[PDB]
Amino acid sequence: GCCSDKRCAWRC
Repeated sequence: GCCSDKRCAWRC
């Protein structure tokens, strides 16, 4: 979802 893992990263 809102990931730290860099390419599902919408960055919360």
